[PDB]
Amino acid sequence: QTLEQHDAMKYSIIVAATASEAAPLQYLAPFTAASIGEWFRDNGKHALIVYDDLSKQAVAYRQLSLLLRRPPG
Amino acid sequence: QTLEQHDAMKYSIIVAATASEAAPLQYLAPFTAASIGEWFRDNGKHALIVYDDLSKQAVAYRQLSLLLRRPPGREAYPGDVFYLHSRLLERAAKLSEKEGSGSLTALPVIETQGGDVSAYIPTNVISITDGQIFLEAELFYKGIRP
Amino acid sequence: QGYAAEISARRNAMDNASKNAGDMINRYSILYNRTRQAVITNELVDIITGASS
Amino acid sequence: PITGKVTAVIGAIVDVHFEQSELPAILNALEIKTPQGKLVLEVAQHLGENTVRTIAMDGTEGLVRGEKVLDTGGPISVPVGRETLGRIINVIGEPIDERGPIKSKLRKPIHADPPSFAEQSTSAEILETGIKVVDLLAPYARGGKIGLFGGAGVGKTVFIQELINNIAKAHGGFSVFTGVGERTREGNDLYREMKETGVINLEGESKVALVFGQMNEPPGARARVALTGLTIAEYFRDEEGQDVLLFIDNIFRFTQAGSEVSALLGRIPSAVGYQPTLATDMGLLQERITTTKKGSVTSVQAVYVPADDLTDPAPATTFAHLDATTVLSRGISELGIYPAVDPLDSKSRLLDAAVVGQEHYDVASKVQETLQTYKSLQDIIAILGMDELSEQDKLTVERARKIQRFLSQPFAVAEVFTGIPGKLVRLKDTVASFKAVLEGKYDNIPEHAFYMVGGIEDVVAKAEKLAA
Amino acid sequence: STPITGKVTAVIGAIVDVHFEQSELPAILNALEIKTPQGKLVLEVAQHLGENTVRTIAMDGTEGLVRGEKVLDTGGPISVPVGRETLGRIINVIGEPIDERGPIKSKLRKPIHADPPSFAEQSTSAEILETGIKVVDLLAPYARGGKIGLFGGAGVGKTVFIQELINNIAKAHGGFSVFTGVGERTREGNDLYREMKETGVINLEGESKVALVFGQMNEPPGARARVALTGLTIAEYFRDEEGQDVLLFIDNIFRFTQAGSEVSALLGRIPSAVGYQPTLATDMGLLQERITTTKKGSVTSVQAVYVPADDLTDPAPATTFAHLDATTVLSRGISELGIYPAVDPLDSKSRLLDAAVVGQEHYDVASKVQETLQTYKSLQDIIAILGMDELSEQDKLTVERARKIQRFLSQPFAVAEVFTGIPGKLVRLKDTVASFKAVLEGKYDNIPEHAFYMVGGIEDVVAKAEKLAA
Amino acid sequence: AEYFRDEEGQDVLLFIDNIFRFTQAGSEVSALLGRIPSAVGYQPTLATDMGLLQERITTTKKGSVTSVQAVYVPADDLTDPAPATTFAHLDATTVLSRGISELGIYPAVDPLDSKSRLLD
Amino acid sequence: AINVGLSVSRVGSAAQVKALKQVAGSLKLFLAQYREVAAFAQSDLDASTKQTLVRGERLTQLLKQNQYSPL
Repeated sequence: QTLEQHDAMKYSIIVAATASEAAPLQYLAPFTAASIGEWFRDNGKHALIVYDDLSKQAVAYRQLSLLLRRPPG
Repeated sequence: QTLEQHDAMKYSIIVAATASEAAPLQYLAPFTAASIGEWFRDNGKHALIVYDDLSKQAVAYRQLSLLLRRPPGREAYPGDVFYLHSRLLERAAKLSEKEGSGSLTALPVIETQGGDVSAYIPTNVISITDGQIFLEAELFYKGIRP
Repeated sequence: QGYAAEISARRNAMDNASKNAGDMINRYSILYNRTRQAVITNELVDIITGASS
Repeated sequence: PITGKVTAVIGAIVDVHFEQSELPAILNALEIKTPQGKLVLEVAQHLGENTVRTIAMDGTEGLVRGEKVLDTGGPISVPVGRETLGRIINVIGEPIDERGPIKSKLRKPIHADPPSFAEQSTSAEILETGIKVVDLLAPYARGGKIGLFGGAGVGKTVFIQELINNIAKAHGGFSVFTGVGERTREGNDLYREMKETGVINLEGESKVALVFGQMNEPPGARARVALTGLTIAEYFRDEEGQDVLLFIDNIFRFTQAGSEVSALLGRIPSAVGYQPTLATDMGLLQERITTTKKGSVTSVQAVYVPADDLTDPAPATTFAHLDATTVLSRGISELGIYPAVDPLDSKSRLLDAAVVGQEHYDVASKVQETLQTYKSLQDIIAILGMDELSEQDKLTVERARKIQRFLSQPFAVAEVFTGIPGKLVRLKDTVASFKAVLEGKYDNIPEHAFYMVGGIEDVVAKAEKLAA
Repeated sequence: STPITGKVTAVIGAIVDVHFEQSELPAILNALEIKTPQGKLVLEVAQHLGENTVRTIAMDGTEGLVRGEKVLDTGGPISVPVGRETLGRIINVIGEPIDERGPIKSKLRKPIHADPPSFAEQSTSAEILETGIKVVDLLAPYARGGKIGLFGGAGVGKTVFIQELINNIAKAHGGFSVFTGVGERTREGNDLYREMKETGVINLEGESKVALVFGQMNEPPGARARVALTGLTIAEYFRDEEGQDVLLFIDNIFRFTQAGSEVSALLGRIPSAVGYQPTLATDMGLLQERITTTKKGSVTSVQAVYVPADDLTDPAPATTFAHLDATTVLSRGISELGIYPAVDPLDSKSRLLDAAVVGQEHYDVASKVQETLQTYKSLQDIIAILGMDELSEQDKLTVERARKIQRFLSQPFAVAEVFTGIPGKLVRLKDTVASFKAVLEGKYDNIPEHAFYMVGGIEDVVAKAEKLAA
Repeated sequence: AEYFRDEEGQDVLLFIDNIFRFTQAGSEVSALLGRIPSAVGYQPTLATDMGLLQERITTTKKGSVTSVQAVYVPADDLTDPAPATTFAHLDATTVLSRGISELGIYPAVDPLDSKSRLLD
Repeated sequence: AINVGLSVSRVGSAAQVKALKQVAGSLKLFLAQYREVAAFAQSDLDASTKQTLVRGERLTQLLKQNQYSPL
């Protein structure tokens, strides 16, 4: 909404993977977004991507990793 | 090369297990070194055996145990590491005057990475030994080198 | 005159020290907390590897 | 529906093996007939081969492998409506208070999916109360999460009661006080107290509905009580379009109980000794709380710190979700100021220039600034002495002390104790008062004559009465 | 039918599994014996894993255990020898003599296990031990019935402390004793064995005043565990059937805790308290209850205890602190300062200290001491920063008496003639009470600090005032 | 390195940025491999593997391979097994902490955490 | 709200063209000169440190901006 008041929503993409949403959706959230960004990139065009916040992605993946018995750090 | 310069090789024996060489041979090097020392002891002669460092023997034995499936203990070291250190260190005995009074002397060494004394291995060695010759990092700086 | 300045001065110095030590109590408190949290996680993991094997 | 025999009873983890066709879906509610009442078990895995793995909501005792089980067809259904208010209900939606079966026209499941993207709080909203301190310096919002801090029995009860009272006047609304980690001795006292202060009436309808999750009921009954109160709130929001305020008790004991639920199911409890599915569970809980087009549930939640740490995983996950913090303390109460609110520790992320208009923000900044400057000055003003005050400096002292007293509400909940008629001071009227004090148009009115009054209107009276 | 044949199935260190035949029906706490070149390896059954297959702990070497080699079933726990003719001989963990003078004489035998005496059997203390060490005697004395514990780190003279008590107390009392060595070095055994042979506590004829039971650490972790159960059994025999007080001694009882921790993980029992056996409370509990005063004998143990990392807020010492009646705390610092022993004055505490049991005067004097030292320690902070001349005159005098008291803990020992070289002293309980009191009353602040350094009893304190003056 | 050392008879030199990566990837593959992860999370086959790589660029009589090995300190803990077993194969160090890098000090070498046996 | 004392840019540092070269050839190094003077002020009583101090204070005040209104 904030973007749509200031006239700028139409040149941005928003990807959502909320906290109510299942653990693989959050995990796969950054990798998918970057696929759209690469398509803009490889047409020689300039682009940007903000991955907010990757630490919560690390958490989303943690549950998966812990059940997959992969070492803890 | 320092020993050969100072002429200390004609009574010295060097037992070795370098890092590249296998974990079995790394475990086995203190215990095979013990025997060379014991021969002197038995005959009524004297020796002194430096076992530097035993903390890395524990890591050798850890690798060994976990890939034969012996459950990790406190800090991943197996629940019988103390038994290794105990059985080795006590072969630094003196004998009765029938046997000639020969004694193996031992100097074990524990190279500690953080300097934590609440780790399992450093504790384990302290009990076994009759004395401690604490060396500290700070005192190196202060101008006592070594 | 000197003795009065001295007793006044020690009040001033020692006040600034109360604040200086305080700034440092708060900094070592942040470390203390972080440090306890890591110990708890590292304790836990040892049990987990054991149960699992 | 389909029937099957209990094929395990390890811990409070009961697996039930069903006649071959299919198993219950996940999250469904199963009912066990036994001479221990009923035991409602909730499916949290499918082991395959028509077998399940469940968590318990009722103590696991008087079970035998071979007892017949029944599949309801979905989550545990709790009653909803306005015939359930002022009555205490446990996790299955049935009385603890023993006032006769708690039933209503409709029931709804404890687990629900959160509303669409379109139907979330998408623009700012303001939830008006009667307290000056909350409404100026931390504005309660609709679909807003405000995490309460401080202990119980120094003002905490008075604060909860007040807001329940304000809501009826403001909208016609309701509240549901949900107690997680509730002690049964304390629970009777809260229901009797809540009757006395006029927010629960022994004859028909009331305001707040009480949901208690005792500790002598398994970890799941502590966990699902939060969901049990939510369903009630939502019924008002969706089908009667009324705004609600949903309290939670301690969020440590929501965390404490969830760790057990994790560890037990097969999963690993690692997250510094707590569940790894913690964030995702708060995500489900606090994203069904929001402003829909017909109504809105707002949530006040309570933070309990594990050992005085704001750097732990459980405080941290909570602090991200929370949009304001209200900070009751005892120091304030001992200076005869009820609410117990700390205006120095009253903050919101919905206190902005564009969220409450420009005027509201800019008065709040000054009101904050006076009190901050008064504190800095006060350090050396006490030590140096109260006569080593500047002309400039004593201008800051004077303004602050006028503001400090003026905040107090002689409000209806704590009316008995001071003896002074109740007050509700609306958000617009809070802002307006603060404007005249800023320009010093009441520097003819003594400092102490701002004592126990609300809005601008109110302090006209006290000024006269002090002189008289 | 009970097979007398088992074939070994898995040697994985100390853990030895056996494959017994049809009908055996295994039972825990039995003893399996395997013929071996190193004698008879004893295995104490500590699990049956089902279908006639035990998982056992070894008490002897398994560096020569051959698989396929016949395993007899003996049944129950092993049986050691007890009597009065079992004194002043060195008895192995499997019950065999390593002092090599034919077999260890018998009348009767009992097993290394014993059930713990019931509530009805228990009875209170009424006798008061006097060690002859001035710090122990004033600020925490022991009483017969007690489970004394010598908590300290390393380098605080643990063996020497234990040695001192035998030099005095052991001769004195009318009873016999038992000395039990759990997991200790080959130097320490020999040091104990020579020193007390000479002192006549060990004699080649039986009916001595100590027993020796040496179990050592170059023997598998199970042996270190059941050296203790073996010595203890000699003491129960004294207590009940032969009706004599024992002044039991065990050394180091951490080797007993540490031993259980090693075979705990391997038996499948996942560690608890972080790196320790989950059965820590009950193994201790069983051990401690056997050592008590009942309807006849009073078996009052003195147990050495090792605090790891010099930190006593760690779970292994803390659990133990509860289990022991009359704790003392020792530390590196005090020992190095010249104050013998390294026992701390405020941290030596008994649950057997009452104001009536040790008498009112004694109690009042030891309390004054506890106060004066505690003021001294509060004042240390003030003295570091503020200086020593910004103390009140009452305070300055308390500093001064506390210094005199602090050096009044220092007494040399005979068995610490490897430190000072000045023989030991014997100090009577009444003499400690009277000389400390005198300092505190302000009538004996004419005496300097160094004349309380290196003294016995009262007579000594007077003698040292003269010597320094000249 | 071996090709230059032996065959071509040369004294070589060597730079590595970072050998922590070697250690860390091997820790990821170890669970899958059939191995029980040791204290912290690192692999149990760690010492043997690290030794071999640093003895494959050793001081031979045909060529002397001077190495500069950078191990990125994990989570600001330099006592952990990946940087610690590195010291075993070393005679000199110049230990760098971030704090001293940020204040405006390049090179970021701790002066109070450096030791050498190439100093006498 | 960015500290340039804690921020750095390695081989990512480039976005400075002539305009932003002349006017200051990186304002961040100078504002890590301010950090020193203000370190030991709370440095010199000499006009040099006080000139930097006076610049650094003015500059810190000048940064202050309003949220979601860029320039």
